Amino acid sequence: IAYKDMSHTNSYGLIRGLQFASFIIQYYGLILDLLLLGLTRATEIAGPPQCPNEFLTYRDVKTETRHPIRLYSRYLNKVHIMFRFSAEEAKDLIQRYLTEHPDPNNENIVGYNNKKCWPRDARMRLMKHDVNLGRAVFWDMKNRLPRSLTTFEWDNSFVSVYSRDNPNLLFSMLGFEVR
Amino acid sequence: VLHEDKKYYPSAEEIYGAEVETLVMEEDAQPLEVPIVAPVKVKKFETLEAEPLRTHYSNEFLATLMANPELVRNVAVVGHLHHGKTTIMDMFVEQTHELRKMTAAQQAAGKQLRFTDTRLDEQARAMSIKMMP
Amino acid sequence: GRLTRLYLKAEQERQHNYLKDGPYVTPEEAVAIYTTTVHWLESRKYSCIPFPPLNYKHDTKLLILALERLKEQYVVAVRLNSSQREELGLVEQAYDNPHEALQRIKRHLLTQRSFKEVAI
Amino acid sequence: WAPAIGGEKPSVQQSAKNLPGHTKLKFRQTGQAAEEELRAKDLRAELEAKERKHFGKQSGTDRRWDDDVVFKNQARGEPKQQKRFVNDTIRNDFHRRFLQRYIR
RNA sequence: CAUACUUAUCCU
RNA sequence: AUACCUUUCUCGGCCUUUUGGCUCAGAUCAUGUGUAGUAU
Ligand SMILES: Nc1nc2c(ncn2[C@@H]2O[C@H](COP(=O)(O)OP(=O)(O)OP(=O)(O)O)[C@@H](O)[C@H]2O)c(=O)[nH]1
Repeated sequence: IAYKDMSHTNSYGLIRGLQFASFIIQYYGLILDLLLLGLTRATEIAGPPQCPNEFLTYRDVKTETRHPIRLYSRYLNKVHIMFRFSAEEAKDLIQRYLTEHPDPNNENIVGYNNKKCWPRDARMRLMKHDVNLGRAVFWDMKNRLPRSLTTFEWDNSFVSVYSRDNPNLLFSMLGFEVR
Repeated sequence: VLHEDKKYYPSAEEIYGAEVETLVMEEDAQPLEVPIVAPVKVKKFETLEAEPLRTHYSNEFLATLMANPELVRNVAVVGHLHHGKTTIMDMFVEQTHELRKMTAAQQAAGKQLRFTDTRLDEQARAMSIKMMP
Repeated sequence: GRLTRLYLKAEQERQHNYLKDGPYVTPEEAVAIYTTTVHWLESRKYSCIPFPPLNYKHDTKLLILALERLKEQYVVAVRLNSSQREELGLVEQAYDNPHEALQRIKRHLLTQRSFKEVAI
Repeated sequence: WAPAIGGEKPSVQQSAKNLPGHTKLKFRQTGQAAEEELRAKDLRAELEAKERKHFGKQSGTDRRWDDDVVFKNQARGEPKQQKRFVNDTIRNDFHRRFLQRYIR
């Protein structure tokens, strides 16, 4: 890679201006998708090799509901996941999270990322079960990835919980803020 | 493996030792609006005059008239809003004191005097705000 | 210009540190990864993508798609430089004789393992 | 190789920046470290007082869903970042954050 | 005689 | 005719400097006829 009088050898990255760069990105990302999902949640989300199931659909509802990860997409390097948790599943998760990041003072909520772009009632609240389910699923999915390849960063991420005390499910996908 | 969260240098604590205090000051404690040399301000609360004024009586004359109950009357003056209280007190002041060039300054500046309306914020609303004896 | 220089100092150094501090992917992270991929691809009854065959039915349609794509950068183009003119020349050649373009492409994929300098 | 040396009717051209302004000096009053006020005190008392106050009152003392998943606990072991000054143009943290922010 | 250079001169 | 000193010639050798400082290596780098004049 040369700029003017600068030059170096690319040994590590991918050259993104390659024409087949997209194919490498999408296959490598597929590998990271299998890391996030496991070869069972992936093979259920994908459907059989003979009868694959369409983008966000499943063959059954027994297959659909077996696992927290309900809906999944990756748009090249950006992942959108929707889980639905039991309160038993959510509770186990928040436990393991806090027992892993113990903070007695309740400094959990301070650096949380939920967008101010929406009105103040309608954004995700500051409940402890909800802030903590957010951070706990972020932390549990971020543990799924070897940090030599990638991580998730909380500052370039966004979790939204829909719970008892939160009526809306939020995301932003491509330039669209959706509530 | 040591990532490209690589460390290139020791800390200022390894560099300087335990007994050197190491400070990183990346933002100011105060804004530009806090002077570094605080101006010694006239604290403009309610600005009165710097010496007992000239009256048509003395100091000891009032000192006399105080020491015997039969020549002292205590009176509060009340009325509606604006109905003339401050101005009547002011007319009393005007007849029993020495403040004529004050009056000249008043009718030159274009305002009528308010003696008991002293606080220059009770003044600029043409309103008595707190009673004054 | 200053930020491309600054980025390229950082990036030259990242490329150096990789060669010093070695592959970041651990030998038994890479093997868990490779194995997950193997078991996935085998679960999917996947067949490898073969080298573009010689008598490949789609070979010329794919090349024409390629060349359309490469030409498309030159359909508004008003003034070209020697690498853009050279590109348009080679696109024209590969439109004119698709079969020798295809043979060059397959010889490249088969043999070529060292490539020219990329400008950034 | 060699700078211009700047040695010194009068010309009647009047600059705009040379018109009267700030035409009286402020002097230090009683309360702004005036010289007669500062002989009166022991500045070493106040310095050692403030330093002791700072140095003490900074010290403060007188199976589950994730069973197919191949990697576990991958954030644990990550370094938490620190408020530090590196005197390096390109290897400090402001710069690494800057290049992270602006180059995509 | 054939390559090149050109000039507010001349066209396309 | 030789030994001394002494004097002459021939080889071997040498530093700043002439460095137009800076920036987005400052930037770009290359798509004609026809005549005539000249170089070939
Ligand atoms: N026409 C007329 N106006 C008067 C007279 N005395 C006072 N005023 C006016 O009435 C206004 C209000 O009277 P103030 O002196 O404020 O007396 P006040 O009723 O105590 O008013 P507050 O201070 O609001 O309680 C004054 O500003 C004068 O302009 C008077 O005898 N005749």
